[PDB]
Amino acid sequence: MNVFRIHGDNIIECERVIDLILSKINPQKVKRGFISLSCPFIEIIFKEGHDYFHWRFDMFPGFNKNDRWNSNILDLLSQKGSFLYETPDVIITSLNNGKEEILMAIEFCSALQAGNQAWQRSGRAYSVGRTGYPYIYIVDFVKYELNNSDRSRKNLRFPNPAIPYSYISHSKNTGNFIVQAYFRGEEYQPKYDKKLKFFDETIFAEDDIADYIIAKLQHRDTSNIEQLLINKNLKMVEFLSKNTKNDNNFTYSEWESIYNGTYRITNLPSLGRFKFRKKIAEKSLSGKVKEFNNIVQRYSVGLASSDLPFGVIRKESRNDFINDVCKLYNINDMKIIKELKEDADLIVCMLKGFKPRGDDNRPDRGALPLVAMLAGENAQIFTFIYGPLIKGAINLIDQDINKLAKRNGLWKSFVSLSDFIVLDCPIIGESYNEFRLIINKNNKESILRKTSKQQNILVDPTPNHYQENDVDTVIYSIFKYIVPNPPGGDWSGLSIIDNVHEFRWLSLPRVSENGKRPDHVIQILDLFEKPLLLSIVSKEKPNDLEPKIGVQLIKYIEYLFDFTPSVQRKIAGGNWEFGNKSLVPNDFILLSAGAFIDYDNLTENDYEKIFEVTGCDLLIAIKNQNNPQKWVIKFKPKNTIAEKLVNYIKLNFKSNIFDTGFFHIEG
DNA sequence: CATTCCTC
DNA sequence: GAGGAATGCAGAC
DNA sequence: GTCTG
Ligand SMILES: [Cl-]
Ligand SMILES: [Mg+2]
Repeated sequence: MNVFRIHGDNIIECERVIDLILSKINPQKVKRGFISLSCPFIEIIFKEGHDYFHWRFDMFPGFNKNDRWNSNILDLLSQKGSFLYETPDVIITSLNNGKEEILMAIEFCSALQAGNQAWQRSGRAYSVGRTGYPYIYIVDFVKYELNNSDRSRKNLRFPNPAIPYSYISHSKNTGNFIVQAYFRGEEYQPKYDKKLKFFDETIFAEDDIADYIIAKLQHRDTSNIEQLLINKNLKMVEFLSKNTKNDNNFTYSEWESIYNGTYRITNLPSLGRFKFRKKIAEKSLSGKVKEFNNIVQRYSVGLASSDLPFGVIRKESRNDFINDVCKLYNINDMKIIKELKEDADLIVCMLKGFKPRGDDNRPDRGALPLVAMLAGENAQIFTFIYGPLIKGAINLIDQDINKLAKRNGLWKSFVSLSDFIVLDCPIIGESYNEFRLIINKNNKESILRKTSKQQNILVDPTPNHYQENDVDTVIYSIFKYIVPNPPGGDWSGLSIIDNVHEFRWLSLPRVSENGKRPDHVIQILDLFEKPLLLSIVSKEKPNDLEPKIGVQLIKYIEYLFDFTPSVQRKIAGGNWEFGNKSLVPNDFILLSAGAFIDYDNLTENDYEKIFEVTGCDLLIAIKNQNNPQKWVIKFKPKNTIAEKLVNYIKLNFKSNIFDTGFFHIEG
């Protein structure tokens, strides 16, 4: 038998990996249960003809920020060079010789993001990619952005072709497998959207990703599977680049010449046919920012796009660019100028970095990683920042820049990848800008060698304490596996099924005017004459359940019922189509539930007060028993309908697959 | 995490 | 319009 | 009251 561990941000993320495996693997024997109170498992026996295999997947929901688990699995990434504070959605490990070894990192993205949102999470791919551990970025193509007021669809937005290409270039540079894989989203409707007329459906990688995962679990040669996935990532670059105006963006022939190794991104013969022209909003301008931008536009050549936040100053024009920068900011020191004038191409990245109050820009954290993925981390990068800094930030820059990098993820990104950091920033509470020219070359070189303490890691299945993650794991296990077809809902979408169709609402907002998005929505069809939709919220303590949370969960489902579902499909047939017919709330029984951990500190009066405060129809008080390890579940119904649900759960707390022996239902 | 704002 | 620039809320601490 | 999703 081989044992694997799925370390995820939550049980849903862990189960997504199992669903990928199970989509290709048709197992002969499947057994579910818990190895510990926090760790569910799935044990499978499957065969490849005559060859039988026995695997067990132990799931570890919720990553550390020794915070939750006794040791952090993410430490194995920082030991191999992942110096950014980047957490993927899932880490699959193999248990061998009493320790864990990372097989791959997986990140799930609900939509093909566009603009600076496309590279917002590029730090994850850059940092995990330079470790040698594969990084698989799985994105749904496509999901429409909605106007949350009326759920009407906004026009499709696509990332710059350089974003999907950065994964391929990072793969080439690092010798590691870093790829962007596209899964067919329910809203992929090419018959109705003209933007998708030239999309090649061979780019979809559902079968290929499952084949790759299974081959890695089997310790098989993945070279051929990797090449198929890389080719699909390259076809996305072709789809995107052939849909953009060639005048100020790279053509597919240019990307292809870089891909096949004919030229590097900085020695392209056609480099310069468009310049690097950074767009700065008027409201953002201060100090000598506008004149610096003019100096850049005087010597720059465009890198992939004329308006991306970065470009190249070729070594042939570097001396004149440096001379102009020194004349603008009154840099006279001969030692400083000598460092700036090194004979090599210079990549100039210009970022505001900070919002009006001095708070860091989330998308900017992936800007330098994107540059490093495209042109190599060893390339000389000149980072120019012009946004407002709080007095504490400028003080740390002049005292110990690494101390600032340690507290803030954006500063971490800047200090780790810039050879020169130039600030021309307003300081909050001060009348004028502060200028800094930081020769960060030695520091960057040291950071690119920094690795955390080498140590074998075996995450103990029992955490420091049980909290929201554990409540969520228990709620998901009971309602999704123990209690007996419908998908239900979560933060990614709500599905409602009948005898012919499945209706699905995508792009769920966190809140509506009167509602709050439930953690889980459970559909029960064989209890009442109408289907039941049970909306659940999970918290660590009963007092964490906010006032009227139960009423807000129902009002959220009522909000979705006010609109035609995003998509629908015939369960018997297939293929997702756009929503045609509206659903009616009277066709369903809606109930709300609040789940939490309670160690018998709640009296009859306390339960009565929780019901009065939250308005929940059902309260699920969960408590762990240590010897023997068991989850004691106490279901407290508020009314007669919820009591019928409690009886249904108690009667159906039986399973041929799930080991119900780990639970004790008091009532 | 995501939506609106602003420049070419 | 295209699409990068520029925002802020929220939850957890 | 800060950091990050
Ligand atoms: Cl194409
Ligand atoms: Mg992720």
